Amino acid sequence: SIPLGVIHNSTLQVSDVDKLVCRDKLSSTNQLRSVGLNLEGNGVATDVPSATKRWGFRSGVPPKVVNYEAGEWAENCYNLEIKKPDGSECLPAAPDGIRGFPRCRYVHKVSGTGPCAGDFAFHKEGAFFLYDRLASTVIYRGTTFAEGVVAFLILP
Amino acid sequence: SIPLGVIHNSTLQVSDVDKLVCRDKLSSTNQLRSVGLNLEGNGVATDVPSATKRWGFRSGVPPKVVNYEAGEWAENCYNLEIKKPDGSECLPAAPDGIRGFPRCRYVHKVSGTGPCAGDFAFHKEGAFFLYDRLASTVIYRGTTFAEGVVAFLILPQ
Amino acid sequence: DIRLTQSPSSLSASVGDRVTITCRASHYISTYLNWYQQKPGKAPKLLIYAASNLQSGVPSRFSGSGFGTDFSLTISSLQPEDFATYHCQQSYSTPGRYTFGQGTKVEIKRTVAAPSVFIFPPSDEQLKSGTASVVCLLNNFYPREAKVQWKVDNALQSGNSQESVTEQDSKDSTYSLSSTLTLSKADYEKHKVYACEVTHQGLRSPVTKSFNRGEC
Amino acid sequence: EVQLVESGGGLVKPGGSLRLSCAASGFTFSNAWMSWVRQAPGKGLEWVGRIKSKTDGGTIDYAAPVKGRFTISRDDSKNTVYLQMTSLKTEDTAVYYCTTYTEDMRYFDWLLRGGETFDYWGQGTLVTVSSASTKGPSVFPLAPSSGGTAALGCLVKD
Amino acid sequence: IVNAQPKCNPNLHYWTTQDEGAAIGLAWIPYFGPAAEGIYIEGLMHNQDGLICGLRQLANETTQALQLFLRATTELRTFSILNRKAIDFLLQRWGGTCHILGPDCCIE
Amino acid sequence: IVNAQPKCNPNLHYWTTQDEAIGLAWIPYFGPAAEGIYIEGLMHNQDGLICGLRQLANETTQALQLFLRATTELRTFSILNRKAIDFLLQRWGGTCHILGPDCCI
Ligand SMILES: *[C@@H]1O[C@H](CO)[C@@H](O[C@@H]2O[C@H](CO)[C@@H](O[C@@H]3O[C@H](CO[C@H]4O[C@H](CO)[C@@H](O)[C@H](O)[C@@H]4O)[C@@H](O)[C@H](O[C@H]4O[C@H](CO)[C@@H](O)[C@H](O)[C@@H]4O)[C@@H]3O)[C@H](O)[C@H]2NC(C)=O)[C@H](O)[C@H]1NC(C)=O
Ligand SMILES: *[C@@H]1O[C@H](CO)[C@@H](O[C@@H]2O[C@H](CO)[C@@H](O[C@@H]3O[C@H](CO[C@H]4O[C@H](CO)[C@@H](O)[C@H](O)[C@@H]4O)[C@@H](O)[C@H](O[C@H]4O[C@H](CO)[C@@H](O)[C@H](O)[C@@H]4O)[C@@H]3O)[C@H](O)[C@H]2NC(C)=O)[C@H](O)[C@H]1NC(C)=O
Repeated sequence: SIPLGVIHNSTLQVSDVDKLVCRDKLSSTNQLRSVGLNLEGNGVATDVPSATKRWGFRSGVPPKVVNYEAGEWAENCYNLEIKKPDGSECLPAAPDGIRGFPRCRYVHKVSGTGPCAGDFAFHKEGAFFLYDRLASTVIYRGTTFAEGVVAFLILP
Repeated sequence: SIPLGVIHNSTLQVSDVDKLVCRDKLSSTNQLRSVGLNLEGNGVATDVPSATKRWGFRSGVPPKVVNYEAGEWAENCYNLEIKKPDGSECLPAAPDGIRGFPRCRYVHKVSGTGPCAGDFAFHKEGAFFLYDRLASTVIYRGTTFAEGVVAFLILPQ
Repeated sequence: DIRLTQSPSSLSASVGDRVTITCRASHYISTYLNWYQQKPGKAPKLLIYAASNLQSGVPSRFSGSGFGTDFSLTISSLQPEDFATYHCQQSYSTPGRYTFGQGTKVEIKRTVAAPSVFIFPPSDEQLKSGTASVVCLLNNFYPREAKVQWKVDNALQSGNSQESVTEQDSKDSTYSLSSTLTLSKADYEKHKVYACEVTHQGLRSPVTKSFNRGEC
Repeated sequence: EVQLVESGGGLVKPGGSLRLSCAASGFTFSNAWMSWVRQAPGKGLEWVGRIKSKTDGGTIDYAAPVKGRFTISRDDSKNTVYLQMTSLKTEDTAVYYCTTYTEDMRYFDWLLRGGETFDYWGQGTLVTVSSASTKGPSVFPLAPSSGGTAALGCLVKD
Repeated sequence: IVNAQPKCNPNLHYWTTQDEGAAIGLAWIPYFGPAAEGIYIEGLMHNQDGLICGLRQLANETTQALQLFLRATTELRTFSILNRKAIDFLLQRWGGTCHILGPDCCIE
Repeated sequence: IVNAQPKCNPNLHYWTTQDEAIGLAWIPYFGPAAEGIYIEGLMHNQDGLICGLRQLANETTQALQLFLRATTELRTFSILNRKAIDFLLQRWGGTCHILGPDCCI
């Protein structure tokens, strides 16, 4: 089951689905929040060679998208325009309503060529690509993203 | 109203929306399941002429799609590449994220021509076309489907 | 057209064990197998239709499984009445010559039982016809494997005897074996001592039952 | 509730004819498929023949070593099925069983395949074919002339 | 539930996408995960107490109603059916004031 | 929840689209563009919350991924709603016996 964040006064716990705490109070959907956190904040290398070494191409896996309501300001974001040596596009165009990550201090824009041996580009560590209020498993063409992961919280 | 199946003590009844059984327990959305069952399993003729005679073209009715979580392995599935005599396509391309039915022993791939007198191809008996975890009222081009119907169940857990 | 192959051919297990028989098909078949129980001397009784489906009245210990080419029959806990030969039969196409499997005969395992040994000389009414038949009886013994040897005047004889094994009794899982020895009248009246000697696992030493012609 | 009785078995010389009868009671005979299955002494079960009901056309099917020598028929007014055996060969010596394919198992077959599941089995009859005449049994007593428990038998020969 | 179909499949060879637990290694990552053809798990459910056939009948008797629903909505794809059924399940018991010892109140 | 990452950002500079009404700027014609619909805030690491939250996200990822594998939705928005539904079913899904552990009365 997807872990649910339990917030108390200066306390955070995983909600136990087996247990039932009657003192926990959820009086509105406004108390529910989804949050995107940047891999930056965990100390991952942000230089272009390490980041691109964390990504890899794969076919056969349909992309999947999940929304998140709030995110973190990034120091480093990336925006890829990669083609194959034959000039054809390696990455698909951004679907309707997928805009760039809204807060980036530095946008690392990488251009060039590769073999692109796969229909979609995925994260080798299972992290997500965070966009404008949309998190994707895959990289879209020409669209600024941050690397991150999603948490779910009940706010008091 | 939409029916719902109740399995208690290895027994199944339709849930009565008028009645209220306080002993029924739904402690999680994991206990809710949608299931696709194949017309195959009801003894329908699976030869290509009968199956295609069960389908027909119609305009004016927008297609509709509803998901289902679990399905039945089919012996017989179908995949149609039909054009009009003028070469134009009779069936639309599969929408994004609509893949073929995942378990087919035999895929009956039919090619040829017809008048296709209608914008979409529907099931004449009102059944659904089951794709990869999606049931549609219409047939999509080049995409393996099974004929079937959908049930909704609360599993005991 | 369609070949069915069972495994194993013979099986010996104790009361309460998990028994599993495999049925393999040559061509593709989608759950058309059927499991039949045939007790010795009686007609085959339908237990399982299609796959994993129990006929009304069949106890809950029987269960089926599998699809495609391989199929499995499982008894959770054996019971004495389950001693029978079971067959798997396909219903996918019109039945061919090899549609029924060769069969798997299940045998119940119990403690080693010492055989009760008796010997019966030929009757005078039978001696009047010119033929003699001596009987050696070994009843109430498990397992079935036993050694019977006839000795006339301490001379081992072969080729003139025949054995007969009774099926496993329903109440007590015990076998019975009868040895019939057939000789002519003249050769029977030529010797004095007649003995049937038997070796079995339930006896520390092989035992012999003998008699003389016209004894008491 | 359901019972089937076979009759007509006996000794017949190789090349002769013989007629077997199967009586049924306890179900709807006119809607069920009938079948004959024989068991050789050392060859296990062997399917012989199949006859459909009057609803599905009543087509008859035979086995490969059996075609051209046997003929199946049915009477619905008497709930009986007959098997005729002509030009019989020594390999057909077997215990013949009469079986029924009830309407309820038609309903469980969903792929509409012709094969059937044998529902109920009768007592069966014995058919022996050999170049020999009948002979009476010989009964001789076995006298008991051992401790607390004794054994007593009689022997049948020839 | 009375099964009124011409024939019935007594065996249910079901496939689903819910994981069975005990995910091995790092196979949950989409890059190292299986393709779209190998994300399913299978199972065999036999006809017990006449359940399987009945289930099929249920699906049949559902179809009509479901179709009407799909006529009313304008969603190209409708995924919120089970969630709506759960919401109605909760509203059936706790939608109004829950009077003790009442028919529409499920308390102790 | 113990954060076991190599490093942690103790400060959370968060941006969101949650409403704070000022004049008539709510009309889409006079409203801001897609770049100016966000509000910001700074939340410091208090009582070890922030880092822990990050860890949570990590520990969530797998499960979330599995969910995204099971569903065929191209975009999944009904996660919070389903978690709320499970929250209600956990307490009031069955008969609520007075003074019981699974009954909140
Ligand atoms: C949630 O958080 C966890 C915790 O960090 C993440 O797990 C980390 O995943 C990364 C994936 O790249 C790991 O980084 C790699 O580790 C390799 C092996 O070292 C670890 O693993 C072994 C075996 O378990 C341990 O014995 C060992 O002590 C380490 O823990 C390295 O070889 C990798 O490359 C290194 O060498 C190459 C040269 O070949 C350099 O180029 C690299 O820069 C690097 O120096 C790499 O370091 C990391 O170790 C994992 N952390 C662990 C195991 O604690 C999850 O990925 C994260 N999940 C999400 C969704 O965010
Ligand atoms: C849930 O389950 C129920 C019960 O099984 C289904 O009800 C069936 O509904 C269909 C139609 O919706 C019925 O089909 C009708 O059968 C009549 C008789 O079949 C003749 O034709 C076939 C094919 O040639 C022959 O093999 C057969 O021997 C008969 O001769 C037809 O007369 C009906 O008319 C159709 O054909 C004519 C001529 O082409 C057309 O002009 C008509 O418009 C029409 O299409 C029709 O075929 C079927 O009989 C019903 N079952 C039962 C048991 O009565 C539900 O459909 C099912 N629900 C779902 C969603 O699957």
